[PDB]
Amino acid sequence: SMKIDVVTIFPEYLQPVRQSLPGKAIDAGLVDVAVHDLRRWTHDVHKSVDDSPYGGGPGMVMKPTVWGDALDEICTSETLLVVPTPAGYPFTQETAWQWSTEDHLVIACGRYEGIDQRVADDAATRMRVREVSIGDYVLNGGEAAALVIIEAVLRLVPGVLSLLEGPSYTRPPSWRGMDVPPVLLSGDHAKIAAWRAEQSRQRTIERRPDLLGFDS
Amino acid sequence: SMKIDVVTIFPEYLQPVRQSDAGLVDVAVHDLRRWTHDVHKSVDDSPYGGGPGMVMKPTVWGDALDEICTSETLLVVPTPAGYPFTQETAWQWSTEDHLVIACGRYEGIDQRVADDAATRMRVREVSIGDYVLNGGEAAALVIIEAVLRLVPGVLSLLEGPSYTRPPSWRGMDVPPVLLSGDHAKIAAWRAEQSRQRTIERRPDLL
Ligand SMILES: Nc1ccc2nccnc2c1
Ligand SMILES: Nc1ccc2nccnc2c1
Repeated sequence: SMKIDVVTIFPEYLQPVRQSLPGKAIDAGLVDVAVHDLRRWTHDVHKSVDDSPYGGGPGMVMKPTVWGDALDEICTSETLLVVPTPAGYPFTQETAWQWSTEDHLVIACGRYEGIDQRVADDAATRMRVREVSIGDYVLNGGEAAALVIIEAVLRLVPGVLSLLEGPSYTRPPSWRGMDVPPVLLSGDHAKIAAWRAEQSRQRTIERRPDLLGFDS
Repeated sequence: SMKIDVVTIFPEYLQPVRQSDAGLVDVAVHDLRRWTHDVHKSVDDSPYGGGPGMVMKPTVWGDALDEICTSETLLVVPTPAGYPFTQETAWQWSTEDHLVIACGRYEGIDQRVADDAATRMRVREVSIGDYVLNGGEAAALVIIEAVLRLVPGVLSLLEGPSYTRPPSWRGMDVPPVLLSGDHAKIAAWRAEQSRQRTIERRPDLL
């Protein structure tokens, strides 16, 4: 039984949560996901969540006042506050396993430019805070990163049921003149294991040499 | 002018991205089950050579891509076994006329689909990261967003901390250098902040 709160200025964008793995998890009552519009915690008539950065630079920074009020209401001392950001620690499969046993995740989604640093500083006096990057590409905002984190974590939650995977095949055994590798049809568990290992080796060394401790 | 076609068994998943309005991209989402052959609308089957999970059927994907792709298409297949998707990749793809993104489950699509497609068109199998998702839909979302923000009209080292009003909040002041009006010094301070944060969070970048 896990609770996930997502805070965003684009709550309708978190709707893809409702299908696939996360939707089934919610429907089965293993997790509850609640999405909050950040502007709920604004008090000016224009619902302003951002302002220009001190020191200059392009873009805007999300205001600490609004985030502070939001997180005051949503978070407790047991909360794990997740802040997706291009400047975060890497989010890995190990991170996913670690967070899969948490009672309460709060995910704060900002734009790329980011949230005033003092929000995370202030929250860390009260709760555990993790700023993480899902990758070294650039998104407009944290919302898509939130969906990725949620999907990676939820599939590891109890109750929701190295080397690259090599190629996989299914019926029919010949298709457009391309045959499935005969060893896979042979029913020889040993030779199949050997073949799959060799395929995975070739693929990892070609596509992800870093996984085996090589350059690039 | 970019066209993106996405093929998925969860078409609802992708509808929220389609809302940017400028009309410079077209993003179309297609339900893979449109191309199934049987009344049960089967999209996957047991893997040859045994093992857990299911593999998506070549006959179904073959029909879908035949209808949707042309020789000009860049066929993107998100997969944990892919080449890394990077910002360099996003820049490259941002000038393409036609991307087709084939979303499959973790276990993947029969390899003959991509192998066959690669005899007629460019195919790119890519991973958005080394965590495991159940399906490629979230990865497609990440890819679409990273690419489209580089298409004009939609509008190293880590970035260090940023600050805005008010100057003092809950007992913490904005670093005074940022208010100094010494812009060379501010740049140096930010560069040192970046160095420190990169060392701490992403030493791989050095
Ligand atoms: N909040 C954000 C904004 C953009 C991002 N781009 C890549 C990875 N994480 C991100 C988080
Ligand atoms: N098609 C898929 C399925 C799962 C994934 N997990 C991580 C990265 N890419 C993925 C693509």
